[PDB]
Amino acid sequence: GSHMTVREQDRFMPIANVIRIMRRILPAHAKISDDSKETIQECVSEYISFITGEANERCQREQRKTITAEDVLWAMSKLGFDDYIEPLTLYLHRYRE
Amino acid sequence: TQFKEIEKTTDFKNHSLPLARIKKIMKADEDVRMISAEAPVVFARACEMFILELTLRSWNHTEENKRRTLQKNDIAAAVTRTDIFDFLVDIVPR
Ligand SMILES: [Ca+2]
Repeated sequence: GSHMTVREQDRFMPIANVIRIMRRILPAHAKISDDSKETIQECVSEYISFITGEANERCQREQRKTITAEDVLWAMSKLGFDDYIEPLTLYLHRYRE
Repeated sequence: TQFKEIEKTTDFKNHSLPLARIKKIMKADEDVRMISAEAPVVFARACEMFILELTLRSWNHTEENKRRTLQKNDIAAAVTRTDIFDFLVDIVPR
């Protein structure tokens, strides 16, 4: 069967920012269906929750209260985002300079 | 996937996704107590990279089917093939 929910806008990235990124990697005259725009926007929030949960779980095991940038990169690596680590680490390191 | 940064006049910052909205999405897990101000900064670039890769892998499936419109079943195919996207299979079943 089915039931209703409310899709709260403050629980997703603004659609415009998401769409603008999508078009940077697509050919000029490529089209994106409305469902696709919503779906990508939902996947983004799931991606944050997935990585945050892995990082937060370790903090609880270590009796720490604050999720650090390092916990995020550790969790991304533990979950297999190997191609992501070096660009985010250099971006993090320059951010700190 | 080979990510690379494009240094570029016309960008105000090195990211374009709202840190405050990232923070609210992490806090919806009620087990999340405290978040360093640097963590959303990491996610703001990480989310851009994730959007680029998922869009590109979906578009590969689009082109394979001789279409010029990215459709939800293309996202579903990309999630099915890419091991690091397994966590999304319930979100995009087809
Ligand atoms: Ca694998």
